Amino acid sequence: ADVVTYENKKGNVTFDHKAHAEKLGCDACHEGTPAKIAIDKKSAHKDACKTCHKSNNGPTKCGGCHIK
Ligand code: HEC
Ligand code: HEC
Ligand code: HEC
Repeated sequence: ADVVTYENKKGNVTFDHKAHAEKLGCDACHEGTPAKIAIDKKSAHKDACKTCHKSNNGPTKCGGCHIK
């Protein structure tokens, strides 16, 4: 899709898949080939979502992703 969300317990995490794609390229997330990714709590918080954004914008605590 162009937008997805992980409907997680906290507050659903929107991700403008398309946006990230056209803004960045593809490489950004899908090096070899896309076959899903399945970015969970661990991945997301560790080194996927909540690593990239550091140098781009400052979501300090939360809210950045979880719409809650
Ligand atoms: C990181 C911010 C991403 C960018 C940039 C792109 N994609 Fe992506 N993609 C990403 C995630 C986290 C997911 C998985 C969602 C899940 O359910 O696990 C995906 C998924 C895809 C898929 C699979 C869709 C499906 O029906 O399962 C495809 C085919 C895909 N992505 C392709 C794709 C392309 C072509 C992009 C660059 C041009 C692109 N993605 C960017 C994360 C990210
Ligand atoms: C984007 C950079 C994020 C920010 C900002 C925060 N979180 Fe997050 N979180 C994110 C994703 C993509 C996911 C995936 C959902 C999953 O469970 O795999 C998560 C997940 C969590 C979870 C687990 C929720 C569940 O349903 O089990 C927790 C407990 C969580 N996140 C907490 C949390 C808090 C407290 C934040 C501020 C400190 C926060 N998240 C920010 C993406 C992002
Ligand atoms: C680094 C290449 C990125 C990865 C990997 C992820 N995101 Fe991202 N995100 C990135 C940028 C450059 C931006 C800002 C775009 C702009 O126009 O300036 C964003 C923005 C978001 C947003 C909005 C946050 C805001 O500042 O308003 C969301 C909701 C978001 N990103 C979610 C998200 C998730 C959950 C990711 C892991 C699956 C993720 N992003 C990865 C760059 C990058």
